[PDB]
Amino acid sequence: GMSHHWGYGKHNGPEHWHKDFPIAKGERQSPVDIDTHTAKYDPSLKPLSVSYDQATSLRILNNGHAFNVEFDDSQDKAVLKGGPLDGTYRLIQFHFHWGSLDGQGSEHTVDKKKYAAELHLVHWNTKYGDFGKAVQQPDGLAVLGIFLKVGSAKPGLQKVVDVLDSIKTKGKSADFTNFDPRGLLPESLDYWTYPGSLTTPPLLECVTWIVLKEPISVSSEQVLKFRKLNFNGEGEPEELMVDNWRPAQPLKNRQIKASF
Ligand SMILES: NS(=O)(=O)c1ccc(C(=O)N2CCc3cc(O)c(O)cc3[C@H]2c2ccccc2)cc1
Ligand SMILES: [Zn+2]
Repeated sequence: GMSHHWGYGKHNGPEHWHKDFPIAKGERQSPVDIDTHTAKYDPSLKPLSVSYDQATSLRILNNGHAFNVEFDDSQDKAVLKGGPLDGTYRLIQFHFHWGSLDGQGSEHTVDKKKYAAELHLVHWNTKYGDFGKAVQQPDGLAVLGIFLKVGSAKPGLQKVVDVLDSIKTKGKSADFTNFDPRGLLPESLDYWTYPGSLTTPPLLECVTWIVLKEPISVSSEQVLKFRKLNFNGEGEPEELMVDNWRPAQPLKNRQIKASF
């Protein structure tokens, strides 16, 4: 990806991605708008299982598109299973997408409603051995999406907010151990699910999306700190990292299922 130049600007944004990543106009692209009235309850959907008790965070990195909190996935620790998933998916990293204003920022939408941000907890199917091989499979990844709305502060997120000053620009990373992702989950695990893809290039169609119905609340100060990050690297013209979200894509031949 040393030649990648896609971004979220006017000249390299989502509308341009298809030129280097033709799958952008594929049959199962993400994100999508979740029409709550069209989504059908699926009684066969088993309960979702989120086991982050042994999660081991290692580092936080500004990759120029977002910031990723990375976990040690060399062992079966933080895993996602159940729900529409068959097998075990291991947590590798989480990141967010947010806007320049509270009225936008999420990638998925609910009845066209846009949230201030969206958290993505990325997991890969252990039957494929590693992340690189998993992304080449239709059921290689499971991403748990959680909407963020602005209101009361999320205590469990503050540790992330305070370390952002150390990774302001692209390429910067910082030690980030002992962070518990369980502090970022809402109370309920009710969710919608559908087959889709990564929302950033290479836009591979390797994701089973599980989007929680209940958003979490974060404070205006917390999201404000997110908006102080930079897309550019150190010593380059300052480009605030905001609106790093891809808009809803055509649902096409897909059905969104509800666990409730
Ligand atoms: N938004 S999302 O669909 O949840 C998503 C999931 C995984 C990833 C991811 O973990 N990686 C690795 C880091 C990376 C760096 C880039 O510059 C980039 O353009 C994409 C990624 C993706 C990635 C996924 C699959 C193959 C290669 C890279 C990114 C986004
Ligand atoms: Zn994402």
